[PDB]
Amino acid sequence: VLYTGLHQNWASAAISEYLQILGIALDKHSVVKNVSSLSSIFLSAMDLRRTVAASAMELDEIETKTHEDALKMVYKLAFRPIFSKFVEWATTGLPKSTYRLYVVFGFLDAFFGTGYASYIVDASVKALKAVEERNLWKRVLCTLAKCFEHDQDGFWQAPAHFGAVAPVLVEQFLRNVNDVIQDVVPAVVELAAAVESQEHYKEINTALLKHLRNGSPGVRLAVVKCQQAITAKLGEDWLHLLPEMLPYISELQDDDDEVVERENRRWIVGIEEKLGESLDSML
Repeated sequence: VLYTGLHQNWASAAISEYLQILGIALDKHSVVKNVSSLSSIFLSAMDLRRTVAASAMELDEIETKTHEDALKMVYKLAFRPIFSKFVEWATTGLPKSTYRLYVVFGFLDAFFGTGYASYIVDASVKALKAVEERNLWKRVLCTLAKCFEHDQDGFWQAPAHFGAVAPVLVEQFLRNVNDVIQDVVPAVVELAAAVESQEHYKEINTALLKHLRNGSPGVRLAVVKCQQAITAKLGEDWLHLLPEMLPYISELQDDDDEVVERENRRWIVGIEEKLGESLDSML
């Protein structure tokens, strides 16, 4: 009986505690027509706060709370019908006024976790694009990998979905926190595993070659990983590269430092299965 009244009172009050209260009431509700309206108002105002003002700990906390609130409402009040509207708000959040990559992307990841793939595509694209909301980017890149395992060929790594994703990913390398790139390089592997036969090979292998040069072992582990799913994924070409790869491994051998060891070992075993004769290069 009170809820509409309580909300308006809190809005007038709108101290960050009031924002918390509003979100708290929205989730704790029996409400719906008002909850929907209230949710909208909360989003608008939070956006104003970020744009003008954007305390940091509190705001991040409120934003994190908002994401959960958004998740709560979306489930209760289906995703496909809401999605159009959801996209518009997120787009508004962009640098004119962050909620975006971190919390929003995380939410999208959750919804992600084939019918949905067409609808999802633009949003996934936004996540990749927002490099800096690095965390946001990492989450999306990670999602692509998860999509690989679930969808497979359906994922359209070989198919339709891949073409947009690969160029977004490629561009990411081209233009951006350094930490994103390693995740990017492994994703290529997952993409490859799914697609099998589709032709990014020249660009990717070359990219891997340059990367093969350093950036901590973080990059190395990632590069080895990308070669490995590429090798399995195809069960197709790559022979030319084997001599570069083993020599990549050779340099690693002299280096004396670990996580890459596991990955390098995994690749060598993979090479043996595909290539066979690669022993000669090893010896």
